[PDB]
This record gives sequence, C-alpha cells and structure tokens, in this order.
Amino acid sequence: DKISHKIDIPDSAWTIGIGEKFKNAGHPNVKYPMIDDSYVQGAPLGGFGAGTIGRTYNGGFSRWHLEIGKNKYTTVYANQFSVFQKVEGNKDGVAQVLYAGEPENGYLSSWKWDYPKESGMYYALYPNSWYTYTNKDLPVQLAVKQFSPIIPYNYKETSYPVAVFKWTAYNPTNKNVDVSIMFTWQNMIGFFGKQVNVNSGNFNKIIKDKSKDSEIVAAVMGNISNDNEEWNGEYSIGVKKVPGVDISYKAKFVTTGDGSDLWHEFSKNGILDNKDDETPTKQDGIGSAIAVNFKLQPGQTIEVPFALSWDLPIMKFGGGDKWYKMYTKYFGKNGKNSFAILKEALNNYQKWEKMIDDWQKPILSNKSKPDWYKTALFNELYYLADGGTAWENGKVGEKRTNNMFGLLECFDYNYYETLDVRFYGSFPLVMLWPDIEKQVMRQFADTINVQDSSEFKVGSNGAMAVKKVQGMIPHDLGSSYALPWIKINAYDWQNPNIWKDLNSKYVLLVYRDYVLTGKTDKEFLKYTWKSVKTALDKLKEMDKDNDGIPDNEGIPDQTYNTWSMKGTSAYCGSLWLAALKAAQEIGKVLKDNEAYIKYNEWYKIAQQNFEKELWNGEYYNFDTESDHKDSIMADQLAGQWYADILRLGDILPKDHVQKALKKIYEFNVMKFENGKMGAVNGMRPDGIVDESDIQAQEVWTGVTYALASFMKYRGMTEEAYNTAYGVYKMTYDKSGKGYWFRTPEAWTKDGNYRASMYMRPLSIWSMEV
Ligand SMILES: O=[N+]([O-])c1ccc(O[C@@H]2O[C@H](CO)[C@@H](O)[C@H](O)[C@H]2F)c([N+](=O)[O-])c1
Ligand SMILES: O=[N+]([O-])c1ccc(O[C@@H]2O[C@H](CO)[C@@H](O)[C@H](O)[C@H]2F)c([N+](=O)[O-])c1
Ligand SMILES: [Ca+2]
Repeated sequence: DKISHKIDIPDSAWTIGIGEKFKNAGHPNVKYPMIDDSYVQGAPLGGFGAGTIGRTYNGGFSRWHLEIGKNKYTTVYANQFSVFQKVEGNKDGVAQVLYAGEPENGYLSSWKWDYPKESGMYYALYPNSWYTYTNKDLPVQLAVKQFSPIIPYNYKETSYPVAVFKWTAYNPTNKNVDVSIMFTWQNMIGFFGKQVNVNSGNFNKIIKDKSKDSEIVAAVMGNISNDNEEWNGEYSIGVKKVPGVDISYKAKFVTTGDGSDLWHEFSKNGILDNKDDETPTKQDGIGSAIAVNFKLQPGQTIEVPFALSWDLPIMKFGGGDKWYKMYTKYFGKNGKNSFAILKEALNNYQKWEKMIDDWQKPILSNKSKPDWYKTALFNELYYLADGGTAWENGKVGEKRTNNMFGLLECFDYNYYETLDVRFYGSFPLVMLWPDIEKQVMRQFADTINVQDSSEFKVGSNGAMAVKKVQGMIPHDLGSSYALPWIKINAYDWQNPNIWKDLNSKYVLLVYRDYVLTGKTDKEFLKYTWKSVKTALDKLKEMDKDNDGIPDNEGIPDQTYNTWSMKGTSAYCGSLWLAALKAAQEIGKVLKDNEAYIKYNEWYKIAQQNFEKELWNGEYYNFDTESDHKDSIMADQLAGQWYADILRLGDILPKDHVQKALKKIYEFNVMKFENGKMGAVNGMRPDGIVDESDIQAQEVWTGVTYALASFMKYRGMTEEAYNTAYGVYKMTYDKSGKGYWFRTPEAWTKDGNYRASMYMRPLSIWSMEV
C-alpha cells in the first residue's frame, strides 16, 4: 500500500478489507419476519430527503432507499467503477470491475468480475468513505474518496441527491502505465414506482459542457415521458476534465445482455467509442459509461473527480400523497435537472470537502478522545440520511414557509417520528441541524389538540380506541405506507393516547431545543407553550391514587412497549419530574406566573413521593406495583439525564443519582457478558438478568449511549466510555456482530438483534453536549 500516503484518511475511519468475509454476523432474534440484509453494507450517499444509495464495502450499489421510506437491498450490477491498466511495452493491458463479486445470472458476463481478496480496503467516516486498490496485477495504485455534502447548519447542499467520487492514481513503478477509470450506470428510471413496462421510453444522452478551464462530460439517463410522477426523473453520471486526462464515453449499452458492447472497447485500450445514441428502449435495460484515460509516469500522481446525481423530484407514500423533495427548492421540480446537480458537484466538490473537514476537525483534533469513539460518533450519523428521511417542498398540485421533515423509527416498524424514540435519537438534529429539529417539534405542537374520534382496533388486546385524543401527543406522524404528516398515530399495536412518556418527553424535547440552541429562541417557546401546558395537564389526569405522579397501568404504556410498568415507575416518574421542572422554567421565561406556581406545586409533591416510593438505599426501584418491582433498570433515571442536559439541576439527590449510576454500571453493564456489550435493560438484585420480558433481557443501543452520556456528565468518565465501548464493539469491531451502517435497536446476550437500521442509537451525540 503506497496510495494511502497520497490521500488523507482519518485514523478513526472504520475499516474492512474489500471482499472480506465476516464470520461472526448476527441475525434477527424475533419469531416474526425481520429485515436482515447481511453485513455487506457501507456508508450511504445522498442528502437528507433525497433518497439514498448504499454502496457497500465490496463496491456494489446495493442498499436502495430511493423510494422514500423503503429499504430495497439488491445489487444493480451495471453500476460500477472499472479500471484498465497497460504497462508501456506490453502487448495487452488488464481490465477489472472494482466489485468483489459477480452477477447471479448471465447479464454482463463479459465483464471481469470478482475483484480479488487482500487487494484493497474500504474506509468510512461518515459522510466520507474511501476505497483503496492495492493489487499485484494493477501496477498503478488507486484510491477514491466518495461523499455527499452533509454539512451541519447547512440546509441546502445537505439536501442534494448527489455524490462525488474523487479518484487519486499513483505510479510507484519504474515504467509508464496507461490507466483508465470507467463509471458505468444503469438507466434506473422504472426501478421503482412504475407498475408496467419498466424500461419503456428510457433513453440516454451525452452532455458536453465546455467553457474556459472547464470541461464536463456527462450522461443523462431519463425517459421520453414529461409526466410528473414518483417514477420519472433522471440519473446522471459524469466527469470533469483535468490536465493530462482524456475523456471517452458510451451513451448506450445494454444492461440486460452480456455487456460486451461496452466491455470489448474498455478491455482493449481503456477507451470507449464516443457513440451517442438517443434511441429510447422498449424492453431492454440500458446504461451509460463515462471513462478517463491517462498515462502515469514513474512517481506521478493524478486526481480526477466523477459524480453521480439523481433528479427524482416526487415522493409518493402508500396512502396516495405525492410531495416534492427538498432539493427541488434549489434545482426545480420538473425532473429534468440531473445535469445541473451534477455540474454543481463537479465544480464545487473541493469546497464541500473543506466544509466537511471544518465540521469534523474539532472532534478529530481532540486527542483526549479515543479513535473508537470518533468512529461511532460520525458513522452513527449515517441514519439521518438512511432512515427513510422525508423532507418536503410542497404537495404535488397544491406554497408554505416551512418544509416538513420526518425520520423513520426503522424499516421493520415503518413509523415517522416516533417521539418516544426521538427523545433519544434526535440529538444530532438539535446539535447540528437545529432548524430541522425545531420544525419537527412545531409539527408535534400542532397536533396537540387534534381530535380524531374515528376508531381503530388495538392490535395487542383487540379493543377499539379513538385514533387521536385532544391533549395527548401522538406516538408518531404516520407511516410511509400511509400518509406522513397527515394521518398521525399509524402505530396501532397499542393505544398511544394512554402512553405515559409521550407527553413528558414532548415537553423535555421542547425545553432541550431551547437550551441547546443558546436559550435565545423565545419565539419557539411561545409557539409551543400552549401545547406544553396542555400536555402536562392531561398527563396529570392519569394519576389514579393522588400521589401527584401519573400511574403506569400494568400493561405496556411507554417506549418499552412489551415491558409493563405499574403504579409509579422510575422511568415515567423521573421523566414527569423533569418535565414539570422544565415547564416551570419556561413559565419563568414567558412570565406565566400561574403556570410557574402550578407546576412548581406539582413538582414538589411528585418529587417527595417519587423518592419515598422508589428510593431503596442503593438505586430507584423499577416501579411500585410490578412482580419484579425491585429490578435495576438501566434507564431508571432518564428524567435526571435530561435534567442535566437542560441545566435544570438536581431533580433527585446527587448522592442517590451517583449510587444508582454506579449500581447500573456494576450490574446492568459489568454482570452482563463482562461489560462488553452495553447495558442490559433489567437486572435482578441478585445479579441475574430480569426474565419477566424480552425487553428486560435486551441491550438497547440508544439507551446505552444515552446512559453513557449521563455517566459522563456525572464525572463517571471511565464507566461512561466503557459502557459505550460495548455498543461500538458489537456494531463495528471484528469481534462484534457486523451491524455497521445498520445499528439495531437491540441485541440479546447471544449478540443477535432486533430491528436493524434504528433511530435510537443517534443518541451517541448526547455524549458531545
Ligand atoms: O464488436 N464486438 O466485439 C461486439 C460484440 C458484441 C456486441 O453485441 C452484444 O451481443 C451480445 C450477444 O448477443 C449481447 O448479449 C449484448 O447485449 C450485445 F452487447 C457488439 N455490439 O452489437 O455492439 C459488438
Ligand atoms: O404530522 N404533522 O406534521 C401534522 C401537523 C399538523 C396536523 O394537524 C393540523 O394542525 C393544524 C394546527 O394545529 C390545524 O389547524 C389543522 O386542523 C390540523 F389538521 C397534523 N394532523 O392533523 O395529523 C399533523
Ligand atoms: Ca399516581
């Protein structure tokens, strides 16, 4: 490896060998069908709300999130980079697709597949990833840096459906070598959203944009239809000329054939035919190719940028609604703008690289933090783009000031903005994209007094319930299978209108968003204040026994949706206490004296009773009425965790909080698989895991990262990082279970998982507060 020195990969990048087999991989541990796309994954490309594309460490474009809200894992084999090399003096060169695999059927059989093992590495530090190619049959060593411009405090480039591929080529040998790099791409119009004739009308055109000191050559892969539908739009690939390189292209090769129309050209001398052909296809799949060819002298380096864009302006959800995607604000809505997007990327990628470096640098440069922590911190952010992210710029045929936003819980449970989970998962948004965060919270505020008396069948018990009760915060803002932002509470397995954590978490999120954006946004507090008061007042009505605390009902009525709490729980009770303290503080800011007094009174009573009912001398009991009420819950003091972040002070005594956290580390971490796998949710006082429900026996990745942040704030530095390390290890390390770029909600002691690609572990960003 002589190419790594010519590029700048951070030491904290996650690494794996190209073509590496992973032996230890985990699988779903539930009885029902669950997504398992394997460990062959990578950092995604694509902006927020753009649709994303997962290019794996093997080189394939395989995890397709272009249909917003859907996860489709299939390798589109025509989508590749390939290389040709010929040493000056040899009669023949060699050509190789840079993919560690081959197609399953006979399409593209002419291409040179099966990039060999032990011949290159993949690196990732989201939003960047890299591949290096160090192959005994490729005298010129190559690397590529690939990324999309995901930039904190930037709502423009961050939305773009674009990727850059910045290639570096170096000749360490003593002979001249002719080199070509070729990008192939299938015209994927009709890959989704088209019910018949999936390739019909697809056609490819070549754009040559020549001006002074700029030449861009691109293929635009579109359809003859000017219809405005979810399926229609354009893909583009292309390259920017640099000194010493020539560009060639092929506008149309058949992807549903043996590929030799293209490959006979590329494998000869790495130069394509420059054949334009705008003939639309009927049944055949078609694709385009863009190549560069150059001669490298001994010791010479060259850099050349390629790019990929996709202009698919309309997202459709299963309930029938069609919306424009965010990026259309910047490029238009007609679906004929892929070249414009590509050109912007090819002309500005160096600036974008520096913007990414500028935001990553303060963390990367902090030599007090271990590299493993940085690996997880940055790479967990993959989910902000890969979580079915929806970000609208108008309903098709409808303009508003704001752009509604939603992130999925996960794909197995297809619910946008599950608030009980976003309590943990939304940290990166408040810290790095606060205008999105505040928009989402205003969406929730607007739902508070919505009443929908239509009934639904509650899946767990068969009872009928009102869809949405006035004064109750919704569990979620809909499903991609139905009507995001329009039909809320798509979750129907239980009734969200009786949950005991939604209303408190809502208030805590509101106050969090004020505090972590500088305690200056009074307008945000004003917008949300009525909903905050309503939320707390409604929750107070669920106190059955007049102890001042809402009662859990002995069935699941909070985020641990199969683990029943009864009476006063540490979890919901502590959240309630913190939410009351937050509302007091908002009351002071807004000069609402009567609210301040009321919530102060409720707080003092509830605090006294919480302590009496639950403090046992060592920790806070799980609850007051369950069979295993004395279990040690990892998340028992979630309200105090948020109170620390919100600078609300001690809601419980410092000594008792310290004792409880030490107990949790000693038991839930250190007595669970030697503290190498995170914090198990429930442990009995005898040091055996609580077996009352599956969720008690699970480590929740997002709960564990949040607990690590709580320990860190309380000065338990070693315990904090040791706790978080188990989650990092399981996700990323060779000794783990292979969950990189698909961090699950949970695993059990065997390492097997539930719900890959999960919102909650974004909570690792609470460790940066
Ligand atoms: O000059 N050539 O080497 C060559 C070879 C195959 C060619 O055509 C190829 O034929 C294969 C066998 O029917 C099909 O599977 C491919 O789809 C087609 F590209 C072409 N061509 O039509 O461009 C040229
Ligand atoms: O998920 N959301 O973004 C969202 C927002 C407002 C929503 O609700 C809307 O709220 C407005 C302001 O409170 C009211 O004027 C409308 O009557 C109501 F439809 C809903 N919803 O009714 O399901 C959902
Ligand atoms: Ca009570």
